[PDB]
Amino acid sequence: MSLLEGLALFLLLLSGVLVVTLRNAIHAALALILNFLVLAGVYVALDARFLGFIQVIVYAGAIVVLFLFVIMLLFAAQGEIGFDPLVRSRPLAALLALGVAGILAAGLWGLDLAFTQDLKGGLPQALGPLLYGDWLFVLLAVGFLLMAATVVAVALVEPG
Amino acid sequence: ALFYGDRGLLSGYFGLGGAARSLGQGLARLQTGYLRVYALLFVLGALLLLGVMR
Amino acid sequence: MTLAILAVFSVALTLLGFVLPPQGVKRATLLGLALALASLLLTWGKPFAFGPYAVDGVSQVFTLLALLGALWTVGLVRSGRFEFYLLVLYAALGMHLLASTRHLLLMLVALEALSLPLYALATWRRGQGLEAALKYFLLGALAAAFFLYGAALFYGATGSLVLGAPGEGPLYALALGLLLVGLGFKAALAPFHFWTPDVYQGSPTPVVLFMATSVKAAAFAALLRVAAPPEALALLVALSVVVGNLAALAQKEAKRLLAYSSIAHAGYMALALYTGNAQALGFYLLTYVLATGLAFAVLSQISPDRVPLEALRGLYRKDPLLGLAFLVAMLSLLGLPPLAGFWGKYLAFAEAARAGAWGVLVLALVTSAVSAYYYLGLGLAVFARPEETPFRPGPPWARAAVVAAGVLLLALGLLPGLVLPALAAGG
Amino acid sequence: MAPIQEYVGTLIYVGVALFIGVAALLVGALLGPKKPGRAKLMPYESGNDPAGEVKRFPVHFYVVAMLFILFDVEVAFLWPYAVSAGGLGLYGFLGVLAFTLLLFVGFLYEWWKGVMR
Amino acid sequence: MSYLLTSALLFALGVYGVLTRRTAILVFLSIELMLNAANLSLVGFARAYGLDGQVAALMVIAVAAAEVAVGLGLIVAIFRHRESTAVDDLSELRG
Repeated sequence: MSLLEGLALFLLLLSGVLVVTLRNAIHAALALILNFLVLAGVYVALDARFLGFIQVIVYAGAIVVLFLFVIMLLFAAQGEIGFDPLVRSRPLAALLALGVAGILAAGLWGLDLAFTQDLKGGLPQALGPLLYGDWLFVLLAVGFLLMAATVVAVALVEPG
Repeated sequence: ALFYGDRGLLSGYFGLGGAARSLGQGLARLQTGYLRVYALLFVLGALLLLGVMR
Repeated sequence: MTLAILAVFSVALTLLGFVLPPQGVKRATLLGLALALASLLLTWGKPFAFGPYAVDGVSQVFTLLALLGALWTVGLVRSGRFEFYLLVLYAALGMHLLASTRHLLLMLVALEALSLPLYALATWRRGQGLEAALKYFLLGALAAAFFLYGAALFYGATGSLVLGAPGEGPLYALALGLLLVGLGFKAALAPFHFWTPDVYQGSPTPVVLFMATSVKAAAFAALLRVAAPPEALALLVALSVVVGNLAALAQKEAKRLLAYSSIAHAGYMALALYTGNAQALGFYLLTYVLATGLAFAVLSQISPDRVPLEALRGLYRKDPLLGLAFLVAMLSLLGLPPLAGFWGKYLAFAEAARAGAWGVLVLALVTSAVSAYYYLGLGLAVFARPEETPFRPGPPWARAAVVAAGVLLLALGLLPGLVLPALAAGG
Repeated sequence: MAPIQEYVGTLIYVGVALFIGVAALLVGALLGPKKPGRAKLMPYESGNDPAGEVKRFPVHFYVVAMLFILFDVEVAFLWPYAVSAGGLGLYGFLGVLAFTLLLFVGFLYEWWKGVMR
Repeated sequence: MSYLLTSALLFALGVYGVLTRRTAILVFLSIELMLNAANLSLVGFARAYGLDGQVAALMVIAVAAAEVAVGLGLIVAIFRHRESTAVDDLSELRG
């Protein structure tokens, strides 16, 4: 494992650093696309194949285009526009970031359990019966959310 | 002298009233209208909560 | 069902709204809610599952409230697009759903369903009201990530995704802490309170009504299903009750004052959560909802925009009944007996003392005396020399509502033993 | 599960493709003489830019994009039903139809209101 | 097990993001990285307790997407007319 494992997790984290450090919206957003690929790979590796493919299709194929369209639409040549009293607050921000990992890290050495179940590879065959089985309600909730989103979104943008 | 004394006392309690007004706008000063400030306080606060919880 | 009416009307009305005139959609949507209310009453106390959706004692009580608030706010506004009702309708459904579940994913989906249309409703395009909107969305979206992260570690500590299953060592402790954060922010328990001062100022008055009733109800509803650690609660309350009440002295813009107030009341309510109750909060929020509902109707009748403190003064001249109403309200939120506000406080406090947490309960009470500065700061200001400012008196529509609220308020003051019997937590 | 054998193999394919791509690009890049100008450097014919660096573009592009994201989530979900669909019976069909009508209600609204502004 | 630690790290990074940025859209972008941190965590545990954590994850995606759409939409409509996206140049509502 840890030969290959290292590679993927290093890449993932490294990519993570890039998307929150770098200057300029486009390079930034684009890094997040490399991120979601890696993450997609990691899904596949963990016997969730279906979820993997949806990761690429939605989150990295639909969503980020929308991002890119917004940052093109309204331009973005600085990830650091203006100068304003916020400057010292860069180190307290970086401090707290460590903290929020620290407490969560602590927690995870606090229940350590077996990784040992099957999953069928996650293929959409075997997810189907559950999804429209007893999760059918949750689903219809989803469906309502999307519709609400569309209508809301319109009302914000177009006058009308 | 004791009468005057009582006036003085009355103003000393009013004084505490003055502290509370003061404090209050001190705490009001924690607002800034800067969004990134509001974000910092947030994460601090929630982290603090999880700390206390253990 | 209740769900049945909301969902059906909402979807059908969506497309329908093209044909009808905007007044007609206000008429439609009023009817819809009211029908939803009808269906609530006539099915009371029969707990009914049909899925993860699960109507119980809690659900019934709080969605009564949520629907209440929603009826009111839809009343007052005249729009220029049918949509500024449509989105509210949606939002009501979202809050209904929030209460009537116990499964974490429904809770997430519900959280977006209630929060999304709220962001858009913060816009009558008033320049402040965009600044407001943005803050709320970004802070909201931050909490989205937190509550979602919370759920993910919860699934780790326990096989269930539903709330209920033993609970463990550290991880379970951890997971439960991050969930209180999300929910906390929506009910404005400090120190997540930060948006509540800006958004309440920025948003147009009727909308703020809706937030100050419905979101508090809804938020608490779901909060109750969380078996919150007694330490967490104690922290929250202290911060809420101190920062809330002290800072509120400094303010002098009416809505923003009421915003700070609405932190404090969340702070007192969160005491009830200790042993957990649904009778205590049922009553409490009943008195709170009425009072705030009344109060903000009155503020609307003043003016649609930022109400300087002085603008209140002379309300009794302008109309006597309305002026008195607002008084009764203000005393009720201070909790001067025999008003219902007192009972609401008392029941909550009683659960704290059973739980044995003494210190908190003392602190709460001391600063609850502080609260009288600004509450009387409004309530008496009413009677003084009449101001020369914008006002209007509204129809008999509004008069009836406001004055109904104020009589209904003090009615429950004297006879709390009416409602309390049947705010049962089991049916 | 499903064999891992071909997924590694996928990555193989990608590795081939990228190589041949980049190889070609380095061939192209190195050969052909260099000599800068004064109007090769400063962009296209008439104006500095041949849109002359106008600010902001229609919201149309936002609308189209936004539509596409939500509805792509629609598609995502209808695949699990699509594969195994005979297993779920009539109750299946009723579930799917329900979901679909909600998203189609969305569709008709944003359609009657305008994709065009 | 590695993965579940990694997930917390990506969450941490996103936070560092959320606090630093001075362009509003990139704040929102940072939020999305945190959200995928979540889905990783959930999925990691899905391997432990078998198969509901998948269906879970998918629902999260849909919600996230919904909140993206509406949120960027909001960002657009606010600053189409404004010519700078400077977040801390919105400050009149203040205590």
